Amino acid sequence: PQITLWKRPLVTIRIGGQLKEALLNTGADDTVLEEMNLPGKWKPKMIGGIGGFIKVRQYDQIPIEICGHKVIGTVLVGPTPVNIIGRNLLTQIGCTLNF
Amino acid sequence: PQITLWKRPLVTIRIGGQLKEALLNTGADDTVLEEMNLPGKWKPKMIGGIGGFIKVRQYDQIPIEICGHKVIGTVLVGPTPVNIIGRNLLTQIGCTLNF
Amino acid sequence: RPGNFLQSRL
Repeated sequence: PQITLWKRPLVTIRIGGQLKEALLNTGADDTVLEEMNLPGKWKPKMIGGIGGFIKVRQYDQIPIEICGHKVIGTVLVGPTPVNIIGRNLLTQIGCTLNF
Repeated sequence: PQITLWKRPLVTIRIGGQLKEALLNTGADDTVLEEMNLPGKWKPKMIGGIGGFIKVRQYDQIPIEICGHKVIGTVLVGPTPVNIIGRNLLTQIGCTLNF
Repeated sequence: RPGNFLQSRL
C-alpha cells in the first residue's frame, strides 16, 4: 500500500493475535508499544528522543503483523504515548520512503 | 528517490543559506532543527516527544530545500537531538510510505 | 543513543 503523510500514518497491527493502532515512524530506530502485560523474558532499556528518555522493557523475537505483513523482532514496551513501529520492523515489511 | 530503512533516512538540506543533515521523520508532525539562527520573527512554542515536552522557536514560511526538493513552511528550532524533517514538509516534497 | 524521534504538536 501507499500511505500519504497528510495525517499521522497510523495503521492496524496485531500482536498476540490482538489488534492495536500504531504509528509508522521512520524517525524511530526501534519499535515501542504502549504499556501492556506481555508474557516472556525481558531486559530493561532506556530510549530517548525529544524531551529526554523513558524506561522500557525489551522483549525479543515477538511476532507482530503490520497491515497484514508478518514481522518478528524486538519489541519495547513502556510509557510511550502512542504505539510506534520503528525501522527494525519497517525494514521487515519492505517499507520505503518515496518522493 | 526511493529510500530503504536499514539505516536512518538522513539527507542534506539547505536553510537560511546553510547546509545541514536531517532525518526524514514520518513520526513527527513538525520540522524541528537544532539550535541555529534564522531570520525574521519567531514565536515561542512547546512540542512533545518520546521523553516529554520542550520549548522551541517557531519560524513561519521558511524556504528549505530537502534533498533537492523545495519546500516553504514552518520550522521549529530548539533542543532536539537530531534535525528532523516532519510531515509538514514531507508532504510538500511529495513523500509517501510504501510497502 | 537517542533514537526515537516521535514528535507531536501541542
